[PDB]
Amino acid sequence: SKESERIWRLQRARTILEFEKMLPEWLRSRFRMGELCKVADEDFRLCLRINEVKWTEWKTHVSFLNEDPGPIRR
Amino acid sequence: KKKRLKKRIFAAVSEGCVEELRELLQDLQDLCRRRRGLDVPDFLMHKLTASDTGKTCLMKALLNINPNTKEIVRILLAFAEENDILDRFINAEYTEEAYEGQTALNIAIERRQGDITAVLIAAGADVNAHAKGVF
Amino acid sequence: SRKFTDWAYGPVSSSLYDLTNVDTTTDNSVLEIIVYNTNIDNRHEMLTLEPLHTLLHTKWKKF
Repeated sequence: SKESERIWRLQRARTILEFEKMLPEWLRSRFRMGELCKVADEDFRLCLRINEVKWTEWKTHVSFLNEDPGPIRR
Repeated sequence: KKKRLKKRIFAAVSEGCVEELRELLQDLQDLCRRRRGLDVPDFLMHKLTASDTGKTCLMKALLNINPNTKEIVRILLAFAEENDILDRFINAEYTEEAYEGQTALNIAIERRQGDITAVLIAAGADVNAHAKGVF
Repeated sequence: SRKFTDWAYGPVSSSLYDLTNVDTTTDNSVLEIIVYNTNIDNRHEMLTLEPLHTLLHTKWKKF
């Protein structure tokens, strides 16, 4: 207890990649955001991921990527 | 010849801080005086603001910061004073109905830029702007 | 970098990990080798990490 939560999560992971190997389709289920730009003038590649973060240790956030949206523009 | 002055000022306020903007700042007075008595605040505001986003030439300087950005405002506030349209410009709310009503004041608080905040208040901005939207 | 900040708008940032060799879309990625490998006593702490955790949470979620 207080450690079975981690080791059972492995036993979940034993199945999830097994269903990945069981389905050799074209994978319409996308599970990533394709061709989103990281930073370049040419290289707009390396499909991506989105999560959320939280509070304190504020600072003046220099490096952004978009004009502060939450969802997609339009 | 459709000069890219709206495109040029946006790339200027990000990194080309002082000298490239002021060479563009002299260009805009040449482009407004030719009509010799037009609707003056209608034309100069449209050449500082995109149609869809409604973003000003101040707020694009306010999103990305730079350790020269105290200069980028005082040059831009003095130009809005020489055409006497600073008041409608400083209260130019975002009108793209995503996060509409978020003004040029509202960027200065959230970016924690305290020094250009009191500069932005000293021009007489509305401190009461309601911001509805997608959030 | 392998991490980017899209937008801040206060204390609510949005994460973005690179994910170019991490998910099972190519041959022998890290997720395939972190599950199908013995001889490591430290696997159950490894999947807590952020490009692995929420992604494996997402792939179980949708199908």
